[PDB]
Amino acid sequence: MFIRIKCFSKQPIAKKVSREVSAYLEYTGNNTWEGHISGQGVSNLQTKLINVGKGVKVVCNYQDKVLFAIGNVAM
Amino acid sequence: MFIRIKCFSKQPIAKKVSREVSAYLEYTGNNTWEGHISGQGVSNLQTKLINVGKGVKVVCNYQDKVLFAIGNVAMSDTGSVPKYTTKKVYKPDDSIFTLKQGLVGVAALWHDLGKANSYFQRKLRGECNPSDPVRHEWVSGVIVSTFAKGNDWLSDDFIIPEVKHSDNVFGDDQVLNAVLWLINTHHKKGLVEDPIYRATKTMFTETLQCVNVNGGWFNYGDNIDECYKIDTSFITDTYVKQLNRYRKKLLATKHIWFTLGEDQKIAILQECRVALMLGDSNFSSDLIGGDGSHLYANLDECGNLKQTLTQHLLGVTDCALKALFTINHHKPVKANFIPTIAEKGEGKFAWQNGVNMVDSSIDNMFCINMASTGKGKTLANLKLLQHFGNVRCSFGLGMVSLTKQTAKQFLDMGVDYNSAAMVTGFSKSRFNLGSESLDQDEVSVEYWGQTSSLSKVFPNNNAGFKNKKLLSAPILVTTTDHLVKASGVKKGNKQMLPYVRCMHSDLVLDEIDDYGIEDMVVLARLVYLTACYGNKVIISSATITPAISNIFYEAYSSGYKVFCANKQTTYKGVNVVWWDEFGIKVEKVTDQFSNLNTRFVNKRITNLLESTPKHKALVVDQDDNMEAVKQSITTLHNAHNSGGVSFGLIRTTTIKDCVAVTQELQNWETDLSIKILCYHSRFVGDTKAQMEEYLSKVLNRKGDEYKKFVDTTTPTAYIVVATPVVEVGRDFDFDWAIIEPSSERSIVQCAGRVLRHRSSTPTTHNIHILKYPFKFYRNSNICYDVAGYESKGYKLKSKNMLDIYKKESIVNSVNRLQGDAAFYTKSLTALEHKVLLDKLTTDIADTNVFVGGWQLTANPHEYCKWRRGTKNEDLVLTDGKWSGNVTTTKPIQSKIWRKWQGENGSITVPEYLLDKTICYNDFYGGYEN
Amino acid sequence: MQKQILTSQKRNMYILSRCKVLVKNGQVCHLHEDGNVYTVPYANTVFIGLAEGTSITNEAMSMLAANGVIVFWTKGGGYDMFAADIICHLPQADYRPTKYMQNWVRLWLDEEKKLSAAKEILKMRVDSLSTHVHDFGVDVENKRVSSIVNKFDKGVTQATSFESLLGHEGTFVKSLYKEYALEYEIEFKRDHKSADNYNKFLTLGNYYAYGIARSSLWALGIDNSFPLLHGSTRRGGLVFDVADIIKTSIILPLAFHAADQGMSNTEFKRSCVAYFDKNDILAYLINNIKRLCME
Amino acid sequence: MQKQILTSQKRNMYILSRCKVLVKNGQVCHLHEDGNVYTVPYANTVFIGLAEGTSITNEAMSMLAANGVIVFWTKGGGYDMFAADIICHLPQADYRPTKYMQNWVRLWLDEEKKLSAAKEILKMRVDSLSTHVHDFGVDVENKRVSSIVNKFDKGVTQATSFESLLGHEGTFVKSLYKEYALEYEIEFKRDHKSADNYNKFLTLGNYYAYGIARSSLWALGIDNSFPLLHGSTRRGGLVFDVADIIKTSIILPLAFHAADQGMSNTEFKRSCVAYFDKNDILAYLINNIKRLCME
Amino acid sequence: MQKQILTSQKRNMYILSRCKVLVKNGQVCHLHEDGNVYTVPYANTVFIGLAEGTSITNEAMSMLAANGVIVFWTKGGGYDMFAADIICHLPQADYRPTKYMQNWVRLWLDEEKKLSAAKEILKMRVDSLSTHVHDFGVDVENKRVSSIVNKFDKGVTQATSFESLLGHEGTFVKSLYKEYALEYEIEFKRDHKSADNYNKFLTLGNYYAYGIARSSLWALGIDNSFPLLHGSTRRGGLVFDVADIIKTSIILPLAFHAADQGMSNTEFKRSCVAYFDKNDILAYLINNIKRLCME
DNA sequence: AGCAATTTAAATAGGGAAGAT
DNA sequence: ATCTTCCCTATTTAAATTGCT
Ligand SMILES: [Mn+2]
Ligand SMILES: [Mn+2]
Repeated sequence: MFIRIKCFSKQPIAKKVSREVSAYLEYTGNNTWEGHISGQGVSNLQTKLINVGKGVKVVCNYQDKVLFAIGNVAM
Repeated sequence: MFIRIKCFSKQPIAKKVSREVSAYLEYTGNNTWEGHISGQGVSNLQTKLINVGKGVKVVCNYQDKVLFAIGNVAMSDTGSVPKYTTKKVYKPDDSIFTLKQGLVGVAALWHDLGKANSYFQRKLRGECNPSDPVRHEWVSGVIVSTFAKGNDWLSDDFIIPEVKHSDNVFGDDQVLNAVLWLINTHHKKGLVEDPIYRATKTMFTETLQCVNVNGGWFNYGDNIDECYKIDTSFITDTYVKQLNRYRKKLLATKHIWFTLGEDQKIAILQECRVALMLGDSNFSSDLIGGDGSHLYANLDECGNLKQTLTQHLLGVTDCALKALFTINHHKPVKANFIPTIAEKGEGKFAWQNGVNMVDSSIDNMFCINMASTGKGKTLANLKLLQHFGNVRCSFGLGMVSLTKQTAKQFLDMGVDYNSAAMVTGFSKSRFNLGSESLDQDEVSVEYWGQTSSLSKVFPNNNAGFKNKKLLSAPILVTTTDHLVKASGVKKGNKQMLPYVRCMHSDLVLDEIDDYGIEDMVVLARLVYLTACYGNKVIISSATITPAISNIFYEAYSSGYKVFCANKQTTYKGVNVVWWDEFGIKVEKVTDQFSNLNTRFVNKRITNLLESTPKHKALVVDQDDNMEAVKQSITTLHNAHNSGGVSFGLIRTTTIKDCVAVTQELQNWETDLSIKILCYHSRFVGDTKAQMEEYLSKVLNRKGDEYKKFVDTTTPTAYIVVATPVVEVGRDFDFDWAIIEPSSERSIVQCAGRVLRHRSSTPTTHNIHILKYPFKFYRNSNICYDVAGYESKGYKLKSKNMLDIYKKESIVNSVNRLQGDAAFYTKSLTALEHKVLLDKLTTDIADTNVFVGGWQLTANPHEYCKWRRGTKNEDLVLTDGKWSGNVTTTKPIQSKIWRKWQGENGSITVPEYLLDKTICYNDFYGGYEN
Repeated sequence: MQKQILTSQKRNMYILSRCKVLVKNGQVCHLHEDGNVYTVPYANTVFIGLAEGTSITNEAMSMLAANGVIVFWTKGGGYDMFAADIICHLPQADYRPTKYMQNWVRLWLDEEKKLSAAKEILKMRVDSLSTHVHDFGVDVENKRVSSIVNKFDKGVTQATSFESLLGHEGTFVKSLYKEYALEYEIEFKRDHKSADNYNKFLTLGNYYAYGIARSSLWALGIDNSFPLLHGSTRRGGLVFDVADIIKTSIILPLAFHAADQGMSNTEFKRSCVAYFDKNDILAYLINNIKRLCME
Repeated sequence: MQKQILTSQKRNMYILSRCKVLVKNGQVCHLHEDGNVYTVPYANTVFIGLAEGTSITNEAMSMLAANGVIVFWTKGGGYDMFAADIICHLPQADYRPTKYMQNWVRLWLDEEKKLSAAKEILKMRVDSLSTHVHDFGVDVENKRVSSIVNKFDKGVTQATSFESLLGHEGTFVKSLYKEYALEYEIEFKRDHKSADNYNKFLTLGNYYAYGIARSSLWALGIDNSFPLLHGSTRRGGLVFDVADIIKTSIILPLAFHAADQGMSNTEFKRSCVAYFDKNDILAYLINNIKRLCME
Repeated sequence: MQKQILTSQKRNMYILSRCKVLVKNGQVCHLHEDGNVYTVPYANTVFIGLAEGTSITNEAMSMLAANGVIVFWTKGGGYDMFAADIICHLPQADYRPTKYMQNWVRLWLDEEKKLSAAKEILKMRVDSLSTHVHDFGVDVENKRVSSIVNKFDKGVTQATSFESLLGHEGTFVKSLYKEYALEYEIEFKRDHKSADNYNKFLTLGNYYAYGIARSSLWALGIDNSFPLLHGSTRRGGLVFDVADIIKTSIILPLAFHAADQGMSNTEFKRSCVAYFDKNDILAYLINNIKRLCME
């Protein structure tokens, strides 16, 4: 399953969210990751992206359907 | 075509490039765009992304390969988009870069010590002759040599001593000698007239001790005592500390200098000299304004006193240091990933998949592309360059029109002007008429491109249009004379631009056999210099002689030895890639190149021989070549014609020979309908160009479009009498050729002008070789020296072509490919091979190819002159009125098929024929009447 | 100035919905009410349709028309039943090539040459079918489609008028609508006003092929007031005549697949960009209409 | 602001600037710069124009097109239009090219009406010269200018071929150029590449003439691919042929006055559109094209 | 601490070349010798590899091992025919499932059981061919490939000694490698010290299949130090059976396709990721050793 | 050697005002 | 009105240093 994470956060909440999601996907770049990961591993990524704290800014794109959007996402 | 563009930029240079990149692609967020666009859309996006200003940080990916990278963005080595890049990555025993820094800094603070004499002061103020008796570089060298003989020159206080006139300033200390040669040759190299010295001197200092003041510096010599009385006003704060820090830098690094080899020392000192002229011309170009008086170096355009010598020396030092830093630490701008190259070749281009047998990660490569004509050699060269990654190359080609042809191939296949730069440095007035909008041709000079970071260290921000196209080109499709000056020049700073060009770019030299022997020597010098910095040389010549292929490999091997021992890496050998239309072979060759090369040559010969013979040549028995031409024209029209219409090429040697054959054939009474053209090189701009375009469109036989450019309805003999201008760079297809013999490569090339486009085999004979050259009736001692490798040192015992050539022979590249040194006095092919191994030998000599020790001198640029021709004055036609002793005449109007008139332009007349009237004519250009 | 991209080589197409289109730092961008400003590649855009709740400034039209982007609106006569006036502004500030108008009107005025040209454009329907095949739907080579294509060609060969032509259209389109519907296991009645996806995706693809057809027309200079098909239900002009070349080959299979494979409007829109640029349908229609006018 | 342009007889080409056009209380209005709303009567206007600083919305677009009020996007001034759709006979009831368009096509086709219409366009160009009398320019009733006028009249009336008409048209145009050069004390030779005031002012005035002729050709549905004098391969040659009528009568004296007083380009634009509004130059071109095409 | 991601659904896949592998600010990354720091997704990485000029640190290796990423070092081959020695750090701090090792031991110690497992694993490559069929290269179900795998199955069925298995192994490898050579029209000889792209792509795929095989064996706790196939030529461990189950099905056609299309090594890395991810070759190998262990 | 705290500073985004068309 | 340029405005990222394990 091929997903894409886009981050639009602020430092140091950007620093820590980049630290956390860069453990799961390849860094395609400019605070945007893309890679292959199972959907229940995607749920694991969701679970510890929620627990990582507030002000956090993550959107997902499985194909292009928004698999999960965290925060008041601009899109 | 689906691309993705990412931005690394700070500033609002992440903003005003965003307008243009958001005009062409959709925004995927986070300063990343991604979408579908055409290749012309890629070209437009490149052109308006680069022109928008400096600091654009753009990486484009087509599928997963990088399309382009704007700027010096590191981007991708393996993965793409790094995190933060800060400082202090490797920090090695750099050694030789510290050596070049110390040499350039020590010499550049001493390069203009010799302007302090009173003669240079009154020269700048203007009360004496502006030409010095002894040049100031030699006076500064005398200063440094006297200071070194007196005090310890590496760790002492400076103080300029009382200096006298010294004939030689070169001693034994290798490093001092390096500093002295950098000081003395910061404007021009010393020239050695001595024959014994030119015969014997090989080493670094052992040749440098023969560089005296009489080699150009000692102009006239009557005011020597004033030229050596010197003031010592340089002793200031910043000059003394700069001299001390650079001298101690040299002191600390000169321990690795003695561990270098001769080849290293020569190449490193060439780099140091190039950086020193770069810094000197960079500081001499700009106006600094301020001065501390009492001493001066340069003059402005108004002749006022500017650039005092202390700050002039300091400015030349820092500019040369910065030159060195940017030329030694540059990741150069490469071309786009052309997507029309990387797919499979189909049919007759199917051999171009040989790049899938070459390693893509080799640091060096020496391609010998022995593929035949019509197979797409230059496209295969671009494919081989793109197999290793992004392309950065200099396509150096002979002729303007062949560079135009390769540029048009590059344009219509996949390459735009953001990556390509066609350079022809004459500004010819050959324009395309008929329809400007419906042309789809005529590759021009714009180069939207991308300006490299090396332009800031050149004088006055490089130059205007031409040098920006030279230096900043990723792919430089150029005439070759913009590249052979990299090996060095007599006078001036014309070495630095092709030197810095060939430092960071590959070199692709196509059909090197058409060059002269000294031209090929300096081209292999360029190959050695290109290999000195790890770049890859692609040679593309089908009719290669083992001698040539060998000496080019040995030049590349010496260059790769320089590059291997320069980065302190053990030399594994050269990745030689033999290539033709039947296969490829990639071998790591450090020794035994000859047996592998001859085995590939024999395999290519066996792959050429079982194919059908396309050129059967008969040497005629008729002694007199005039009536031999007559009988051969009659025979090959009666045998080789397309329904009564035949095309013949009378290849002769020289111009008056061509007009003699033309004037005989025009007055020749026969039942054949002969229609005569003259196709030599002495023609006016208009007339010549017109012949070219007509001939290219009538001898095109891949289709039947020519039936409409000639009268093929009536049985007609269309005869073109031409000199060797037809056998080089012409895509012509004749039905048959009658060849006046001058050299065997002329025979092979004029065989390549017969059935070049068709595939029908001849039945009886399609080439009739003349019994003798026409110089036999003028000089029976030597007749093949004009357009041939016969000469005064290599004389054929017999001039009969029954004795020196086969009577019936299938003419192909096999006789040139094989290589025979025995029996050179009674066969043309072995005469050719002999000369080629006896001039392009593995020695250094003085006019040779391994030149070592002499690169320090001006000798390889004086005695080995690139495009060595005769005096050549130019009689110019101005609006129908000729300039010099020309006298227009009237041609015979017997059989002229096509005659184009000319009004402007110029004709190139040798000074020998300037004595008499060249008698220009509309049909045939120059003759003796 | 440069070549400025050939309009056959533009790949991006958009139909924006519920937004304010404007220029912000020289950018064609549509802003929604949530504060999101999405840019448009205006030098690579084929068309920008504007749905309900849309609005566009002057400068956005100024630098879309300078870049050759056709802007239409999906309301007014955009109910698609009458198909009278879909409000479609073209960039006529650029002075178009003229010769396609000349050969087009030479054949227009001549009614027999118009009839023959209509037959060629009716044969372009089955040509489109054969050229543009789909691997997620109806095989073109099965017995029903081959039989109905043969019936359509043998009917349009012996055709005499435009009233006879109007009828052949009824047959082809209606029965291709139906043949897909029976293979997609759906009782389907074509209705522009219907709510099911099989019709809303079809109307979205109708607007997309409208934009492709109108961009192909304007490219050559051809207008819309010169249609080849005249009939009572054929109000709309030449843009629908060009567009219904690629209903049953492109727009209808994509719409049926989308509805059956539960795509959303956004992904159907994208599937339409993917098919219109992968097979290069704009250059197909442009070259084929050059074949239509020619002499 | 709000600007009225009479075009044919009763319908008015409204030009709206710095305003937001939308639907208020069920009918099309626009909020202006001063924060005051202005409505538009549907009965008295057919052409409505959107100048600089202007945005329109989707339901306003739809209701304007459903009331027969067909909208175009123009650069500020009202005579530099870059975006519109094609005039039909009716906007909702049918889709047919206008009678004017069809008449033009037929006249262009048969060689005799094309030659007669070429003679007539030059007759009305001489009429335009006299009709639109300026104050700063040369006297049209002056003996030299009247001799040039009668030379052109004799040459057009006695000619039987188009290249003769091109030579005579060039002689007349550059003879008026020479006359205005003799007025304003300068060596004037017409070249587009020169950077002097007279040549570049005449060039941008000619571009304004091309814009207003393009609006006049669009407003009767006349397409941009049927030139009378210029060749068939000339892109947009009919715009140049119609703008020729007012190039030497209006654009040339205004441009020479503008280069004589030496004011800047925007106030030359306002002088050109003031002369267009005051004397109804677009309405003159509309009636000119009606009299040409109706014959 | 959650389910820690199971190994068979781990997806990322690298061999790092000319870069020192470190940890910045939380994540494992690699820093090349130009300043470029690329992050490694250690929670989803199956294996990393280390080529010449690479250097990994302690806490980076810890974050790979505690997450469960098997790490090897590519160089070490020094013979003329064999991929000699690859050094491989097993994450043993994660305590492994046990009874699969007990089952592997009870089949390893019994000689007739090891021979029986040797039999089924030799036809496992035969069924790998049948299941994993590429779109390019050869077709598996042609007459030549079916004839050679039928001769291979007939010979391995009647086999009774491990040296007969080694001989039949050699004829199988010669048969496949040469048939692929024939298809891709090249002359092929398997030398690990060759500059030809079909060879070093095969060694890169050797390293890739090595990493896949240790991740599959470590996911069930199986050591490399129990080779069920052994010999003088075949001395690498269990990795040289569970690695070359998937040469002639996955790697060797992919290596030949990558050496035929001829871009750089990175497309081959990404193609190995794509095929090991799309068909779930890691989970396929794990499930095959699963049905091996309990039978 | 990785990191953490914590400073320091360069830059990015936005809003208001004023000047153009 | 729309859009642009520029000035606040401070909010927001990247680097830099350095004990601590
Ligand atoms: Mn000097
Ligand atoms: Mn100097």
